[PDB]
Amino acid sequence: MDLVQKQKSLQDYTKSLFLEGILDSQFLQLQQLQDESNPDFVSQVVTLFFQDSDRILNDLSLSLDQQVVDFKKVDPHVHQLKGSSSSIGAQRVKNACVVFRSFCEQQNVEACHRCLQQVKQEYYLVKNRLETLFKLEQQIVASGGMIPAVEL
Amino acid sequence: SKPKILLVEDNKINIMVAKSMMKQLGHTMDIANNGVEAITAINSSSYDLVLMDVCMPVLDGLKATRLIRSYEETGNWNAAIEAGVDISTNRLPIIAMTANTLAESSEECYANGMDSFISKPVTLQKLRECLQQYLH
Ligand SMILES: [Mg+2]
Repeated sequence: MDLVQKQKSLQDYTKSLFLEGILDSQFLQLQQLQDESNPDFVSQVVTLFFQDSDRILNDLSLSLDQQVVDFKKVDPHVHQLKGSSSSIGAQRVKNACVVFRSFCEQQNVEACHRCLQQVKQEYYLVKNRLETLFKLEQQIVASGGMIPAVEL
Repeated sequence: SKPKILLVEDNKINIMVAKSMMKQLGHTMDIANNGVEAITAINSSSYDLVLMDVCMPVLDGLKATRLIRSYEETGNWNAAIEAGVDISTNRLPIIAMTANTLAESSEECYANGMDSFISKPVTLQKLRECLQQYLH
């Protein structure tokens, strides 16, 4: 319940995500945009990311299960996930999607199944870490503490 | 007379991020989600700047830009009409937003009539650099 240690732990946790490559510097852009004029901005953008990506992953899963795989139906989903991940700084999801697009180009169905599994693993990882980040922030704020603003 | 800006982008996450960045820079934008919507907006308002995503459904930003340039040259939308677009001397600055693929080189943006480009993901500094050159 030490708020100073909670805040230091939150900084260290965030730093770990960058070191591990789960987030890249684009995530910091989002944190920089969150201020008194835009108070829950990061969580709002990330929640939209999860809503959209949940839907894309379910659509992609159906498309790869079909008897004849229509790759013109598949690629736009991989493209959208690549773009969304890039824009919130989910670097490992983005990189998995880059590889996926390569195997979509080559029409390689077995490789695509493997790529889908990898994207899901990376997506669930970054979802877990970001949900936890917001939980830690909310705890501190509800206890009368504060998250210092990213002034980078 | 605040500058009028049009953002053309199909990805909703990309829109939310670009909107907040532009707001912090002191600007609001109209939003179009594909090239047809861009042409509809451009036909009905006079913009000072257009930020044009390259890859979009229905009509992509490269074709949309060519059609807008044809309109600027001839004074009508007949190129757009022939290309299937439904439609009811002051050159628009059009800035591509590109996605790091072979299908989106800067030279290709230029070859379809775009003036400049920003490499995605959009950042505050990339937008700032662009606005300081193209908005007065
Ligand atoms: Mg697009």
